[PDB]
Amino acid sequence: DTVTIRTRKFMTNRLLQRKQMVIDVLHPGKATVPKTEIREKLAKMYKTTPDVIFVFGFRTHFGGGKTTGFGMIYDSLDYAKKNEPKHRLARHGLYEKKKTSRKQRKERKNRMKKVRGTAKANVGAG
Amino acid sequence: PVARSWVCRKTYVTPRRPFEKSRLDQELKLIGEYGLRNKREVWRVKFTLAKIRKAARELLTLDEKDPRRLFEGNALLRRLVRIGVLDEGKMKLDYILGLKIEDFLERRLQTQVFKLGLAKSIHHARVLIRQRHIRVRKQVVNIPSFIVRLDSQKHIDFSLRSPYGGGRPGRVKRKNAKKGQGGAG
Amino acid sequence: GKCRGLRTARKLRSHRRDQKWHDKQYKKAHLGTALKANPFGGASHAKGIVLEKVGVEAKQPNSAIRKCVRVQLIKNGKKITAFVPNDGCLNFIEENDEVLVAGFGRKGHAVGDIPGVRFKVVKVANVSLLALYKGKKERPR
Amino acid sequence: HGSLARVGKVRGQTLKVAKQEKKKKRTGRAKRRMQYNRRFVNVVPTFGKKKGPNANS
RNA sequence: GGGUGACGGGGAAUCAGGGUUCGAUUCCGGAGAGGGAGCCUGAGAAACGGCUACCACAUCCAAGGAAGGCAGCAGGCGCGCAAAUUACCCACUCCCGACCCGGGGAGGUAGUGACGAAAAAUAACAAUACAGGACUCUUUCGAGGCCCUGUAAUUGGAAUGAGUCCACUUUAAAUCCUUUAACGAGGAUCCAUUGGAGGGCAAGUCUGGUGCCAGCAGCCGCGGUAAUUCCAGCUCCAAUAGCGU
Ligand SMILES: [Mg+2]
Ligand SMILES: [Mg+2]
Ligand SMILES: [Mg+2]
Ligand SMILES: [Mg+2]
Ligand SMILES: [Mg+2]
Ligand SMILES: [Mg+2]
Ligand SMILES: [Mg+2]
Ligand SMILES: [Mg+2]
Ligand SMILES: [Mg+2]
Ligand SMILES: [Mg+2]
Repeated sequence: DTVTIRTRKFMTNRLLQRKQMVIDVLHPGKATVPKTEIREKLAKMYKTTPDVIFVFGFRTHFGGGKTTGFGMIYDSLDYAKKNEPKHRLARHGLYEKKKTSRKQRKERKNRMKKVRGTAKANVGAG
Repeated sequence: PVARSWVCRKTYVTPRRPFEKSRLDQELKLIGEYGLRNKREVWRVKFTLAKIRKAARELLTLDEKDPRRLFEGNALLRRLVRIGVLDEGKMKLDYILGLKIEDFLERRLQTQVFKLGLAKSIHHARVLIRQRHIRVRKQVVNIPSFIVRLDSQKHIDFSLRSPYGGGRPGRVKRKNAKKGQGGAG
Repeated sequence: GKCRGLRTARKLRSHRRDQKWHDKQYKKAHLGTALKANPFGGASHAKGIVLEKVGVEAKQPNSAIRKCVRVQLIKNGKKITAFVPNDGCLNFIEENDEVLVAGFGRKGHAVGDIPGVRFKVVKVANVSLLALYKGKKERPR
Repeated sequence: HGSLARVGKVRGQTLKVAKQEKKKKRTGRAKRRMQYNRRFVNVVPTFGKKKGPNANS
């Protein structure tokens, strides 16, 4: 009700398949309104659902009655899982990632330098 | 390699003859007038001033009509007018060198928070600014030193969410109302 | 007089280059000697070991004893009579104990009433005397 | 010659005392205020052959 | 020829004008990968996270043999006056590859961090008791208060962040700031230091102890029984999240 959301420097990216712009959220008295709540506002504004909307990078000002951050609104989920960062899909978990945790991968790959050919042992390793 | 700037300077210069006495007197008188915090705060202004005075010297050694002076000078003056130090009409460069500390303190926030009633003594003013009580234009200025443009001055006042300027009352009054409601009443 | 002419530079320059080595300070920086001669091999301080506590009798008009410490350095293996500053401070220092020593304000020159004492003691067993003398810290045991 | 004996002779035997309990002294700016006030605005009296800030007859 | 506490430069610190000093170090160039030599591959190497030698160091050996190179990032020992984590991640910048897809201690991200630099709290206001002085009034004494300054009573509530902390935001995932609810100050407290107080040089001929001792003192000096110079107490002064050496 008392939030308000304005837009800025709006672009219609035919070639990244997206409406991308700066969101500028006046929001005095409250506590940097959450990203879910920004996307549901954007949907009513742009008449285009929340799933294709991806929002990020909100910085809140000193004092506090203004935040500012980038968001874009894809043409479809088809596209929004194509010309889109993986981490940001995983922000609303639709393209999560594996939990190997780097170091374990590096130490496996540093073995197998040891062994030649053994498809099953090379698969094994660790 | 990295990113990282490294670009940074000091803001002041410490005086060579370090107990001139007369110097001390004038410097404290300045700390008293304009509620300053420290000997540095005077010195950092005194260092800004100088820089301007230096530049203005350098421009005067050039010939007139020479594009460098005409350009910079104008800007340097236009800058000094914008902060409400130099006066329109008094814009012509030689008049800069005739200038002083006191004038560059006069256009602090604190000094303009005291002057523009609001406060109630230069000390009080300084506290408020810090406490997140006063706002310039729209942003809450936290910082005493905020030099206030001549443009900006008429838009200085309290913040819209802060006791003095029509806001939810602070936690001290808020406690005593709870004491009067539950405890006394 | 001067050389003064226009194509003199060299003659002028070289002359001053020569005369710099009659400037006592310049010579100190640019001959080796001094750097070699200091036990602190051009260092602000040096650690060392206190191989005895030594009674230094003060220079004439100011009659006293000074209480110093015969240090032997780590880096060089040279020796020193480091002054122990402050009152009762000598007693903090025990034999075979790891002093950090500094210069004494005078960059080679000896100081005040002490005779031929270039150095003052700063820390003992990684503690700092000031601290001990104040009573902030205590000697480890 | 001369012993390394007496060493801490004086500092030892002096008459030790506590350091009282006065007040939290004002700091930072407030200190500076108070200083400024007592040089320039409070006293400003009729002179009587020069001053003294820690003088005591 | 010798020396160099010599990688060169852009630059850095100082500065009136001239200078002096510094530049291992984030860009450019160069050099080298324990030392010296040789060479294969390849467009490009006389590559060292390639070989082959010797030397120097080191490691297992069933004693016949075999393997090694942190002046990458972490880390350790050693050296010293002297210097950070065996952390997270390819999200950014870029690079490499057959490659929109993999990889990167390059690179970023935290952690350590009083190298240094920027902002900046540690209180502010009131009426009181008072203590003083430009005005008005009064011969002086006293009074009317626009003006005001110090000490108190914390007398009075008001304001607040430090802090604790739900929640967003941040972000690769986090932290940090930022925004933000809820708690969160009477100074016994949420306690500001470091140096000095004979001169240079701001500031005690104060008060105790010492007696040419201990000690201070960059220099001039102080100390030999009234020490403005020591050790202490009190006050004072300078700079102040800093100040000494
Ligand atoms: Mg060399
Ligand atoms: Mg090479
Ligand atoms: Mg090595
Ligand atoms: Mg090679
Ligand atoms: Mg290597
Ligand atoms: Mg260090
Ligand atoms: Mg790296
Ligand atoms: Mg700082
Ligand atoms: Mg404090
Ligand atoms: Mg002095």
